[PDB]
Amino acid sequence: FVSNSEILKPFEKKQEEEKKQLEEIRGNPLSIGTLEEIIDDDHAIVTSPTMPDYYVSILSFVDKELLEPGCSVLLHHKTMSIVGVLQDDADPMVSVMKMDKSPTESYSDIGGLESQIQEIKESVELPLTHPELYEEMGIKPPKGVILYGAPGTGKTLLAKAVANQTSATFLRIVGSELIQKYLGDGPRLCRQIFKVAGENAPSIVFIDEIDAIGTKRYDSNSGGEREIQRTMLELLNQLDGFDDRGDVKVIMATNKIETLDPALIRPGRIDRKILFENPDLSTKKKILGIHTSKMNLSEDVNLETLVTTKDDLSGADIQAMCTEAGLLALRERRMQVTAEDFKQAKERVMKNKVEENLEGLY
Amino acid sequence: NDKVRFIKDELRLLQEPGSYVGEVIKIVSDKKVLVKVQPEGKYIVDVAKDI
Repeated sequence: FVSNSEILKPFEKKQEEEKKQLEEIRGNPLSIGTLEEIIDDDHAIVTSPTMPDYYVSILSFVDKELLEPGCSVLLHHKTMSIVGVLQDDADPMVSVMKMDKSPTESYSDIGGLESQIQEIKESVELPLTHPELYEEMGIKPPKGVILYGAPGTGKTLLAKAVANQTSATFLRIVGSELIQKYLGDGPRLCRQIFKVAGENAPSIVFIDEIDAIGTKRYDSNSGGEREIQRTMLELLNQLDGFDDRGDVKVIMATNKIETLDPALIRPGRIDRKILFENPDLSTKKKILGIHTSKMNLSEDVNLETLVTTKDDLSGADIQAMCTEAGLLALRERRMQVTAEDFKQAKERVMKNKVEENLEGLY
Repeated sequence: NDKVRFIKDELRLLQEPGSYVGEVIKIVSDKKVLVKVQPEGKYIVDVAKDI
């Protein structure tokens, strides 16, 4: 009664009076611009997309700590005054492309790497989710891990399941998008990726399939020989040009890290080397059982037979035989897939592309 | 009488300066909308009371 009349009543009345004063500031004569520089005199020069020049003062609700060069502030049409700081107009429009919040992945499909899975967890999942581990002991957690191995081992799926446990934004980078040839432009795009990761501080940085130009391998976007120097050394200048104790963790992954520049490896940031291998026959039943959980199997079909037949195959090859055997019975409109479809699937998918060494016995 | 009144009512509409063209970008709770004009730049304007 007494407190509610002296608090709630003047609060709702003051908020309505502040909006009335915005008619001379945020009212219809309103425009925007691009901030250039700020001076200690409470004045700045801002250029709108129509390329004018406006030198005015700074209004309320905003300080100079939030005003940075290159951003977009808010202007006025008549008085031309700077209102306040705002985010990127229309936004960069980067929401989910290489980045997301909580991807859906488990440890069953990546099974078989458990020997090397405990290495990435303790160096990434443990320090990020449990920061008290390295703080109480005073040790420095690994600031990055390198990924090397044959494809099909779930290289992307390895860090995908870790991102769901950390409950943080998981960044990715395509190797071919940084080397795009417009004019130069190679190092310019690299800075914009790490700049966004510094504002919100997701504390997760990952790169999938590092390629650049080893030799050629491109047509539309080439870059020449000068692109190799300005690209591969730009990723080095991120860790070498800045010292970040506990936040940015850079993780690099590709098919072959040997041909890469030893300077690009940046020793001392990545203290862990993880090797990828194909899963053994013991872990194939976990992946096969998931895809066949919704599949109708006949009485003569045994799961232990398909696992024994598989020799030197990736994780995608387990679901490939289930897809091929499922389409054979789908064309004939059968409920339970016959054992003949499973036999023809495991034999065909085994040898398709390269049947023979083409020369000698090797 | 209806033809002359119609032509007279349409006369003040042509004498009106008219309006620009733009596209809505984003909206807020302040009733201020960002409209991107093709020839001009982006302008944050207040919505009408009818909408």
